[PDB]
Amino acid sequence: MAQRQFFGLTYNFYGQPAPLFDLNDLQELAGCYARPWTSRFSHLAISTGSLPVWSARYPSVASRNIVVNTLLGAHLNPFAGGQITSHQGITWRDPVLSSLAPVPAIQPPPVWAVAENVLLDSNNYPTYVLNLSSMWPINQDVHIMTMWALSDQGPIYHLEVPVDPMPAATTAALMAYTGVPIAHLAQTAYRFAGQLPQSPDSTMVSTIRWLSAIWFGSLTGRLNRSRTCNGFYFEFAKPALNPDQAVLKWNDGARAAPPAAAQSSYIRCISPHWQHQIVEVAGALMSQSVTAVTGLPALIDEATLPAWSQGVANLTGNGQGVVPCLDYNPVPMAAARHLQWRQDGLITAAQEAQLNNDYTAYALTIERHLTAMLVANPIAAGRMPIQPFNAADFGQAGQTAAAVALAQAMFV
Amino acid sequence: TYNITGDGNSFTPTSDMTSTAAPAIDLKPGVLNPTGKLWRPVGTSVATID
Repeated sequence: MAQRQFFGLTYNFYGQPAPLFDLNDLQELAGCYARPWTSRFSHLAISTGSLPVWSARYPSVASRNIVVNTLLGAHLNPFAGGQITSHQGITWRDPVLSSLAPVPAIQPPPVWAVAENVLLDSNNYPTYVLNLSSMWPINQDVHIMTMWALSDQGPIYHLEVPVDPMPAATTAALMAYTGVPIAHLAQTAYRFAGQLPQSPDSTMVSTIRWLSAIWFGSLTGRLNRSRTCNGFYFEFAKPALNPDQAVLKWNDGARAAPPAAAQSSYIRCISPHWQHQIVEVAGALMSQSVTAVTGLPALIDEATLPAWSQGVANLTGNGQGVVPCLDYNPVPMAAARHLQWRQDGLITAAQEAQLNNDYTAYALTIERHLTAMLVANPIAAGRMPIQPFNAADFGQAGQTAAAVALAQAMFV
Repeated sequence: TYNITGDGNSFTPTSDMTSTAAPAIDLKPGVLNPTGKLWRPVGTSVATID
């Protein structure tokens, strides 16, 4: 459980002298908030895609995701520093990291450690490791950070399908949640996992992992009304505009072909649109929780990775689990899914496939233009409350169809 | 700048004002130094002074 070298990776800056935010933005953060724990962040995220994700400070959910990380990244360098630093805005409310404090009065001596792009090992800091219990909830948060920050893309999400020994208890419970969107399940899960210093009790753990698969499987095409995980799939509600909300649905059609034993993938999203896709994001947050429990195959090998995030400690390698990451552009996948569906003869392409591809084309456009227009500001001012990214990044490529095919074969 | 081909211009060479420029500078090795190279306590916090 206490995975000793709990080393976590802080984000790089987009050819910036400073970490990604300006002083005002960080003020906003620290100050208008208090706790270093994701409650506040989740509050925003949870509101079932109703509220516009846009604000003056915070362009998207994912935006906030990024400034959450950078916040972390900067302010940790303080207390996680070699001999303890902390000033300029943040001087930690107690050594045990209780709250984001504006500089305690007679406390200058712990400097503001000017770091560059640097991973840190939580357990190498004596304060941190003393407080192993309280460390646990924040490590979760940490992972979230690291696993966006590792790359320059949409989140590196992990998948797991342990085949065969499947707890009967899991089944039973999970059925009761039928009707709800992935989002709220996730929320409860994270809350639990934090609330109790994390357990070896695989219950929780297994459950999240199964869920993740079923979602992903659904989203691909592999999983649907007629091809289920025993009854399990995720139903994409409202077939018009692109908001097609994945609810957990239990319908008995077929029980899909039990894979060979243990199937693992990781997905990333190459396209900035990820930002407005709460679905995608919520799997990634799921896979983080998973991490806390489990020592996942040493992270997505440096082959698809920017130079600053090569050669990292015990994270990227070359000859390990999951050497390449499975990569997608969200709008091509929807097409992929319709493909399968049609190949199976579930449905006529005629009107179904045409219509939704029409709407997602629209949704792309809207998103693309908004993300670009918003990025313009940070791409001219000293402030960055957003993912950094070029227009060529939107490209319909990035191994999109391979991902899909791999996900599928996984299900065999 | 001013039109050179104008009136008012003084031709006053004085001892006081003996031509000079900077023809060459001192570059003696000895003179290059001042001084201390900058270093760090291994790379970790304030402990490794040694």
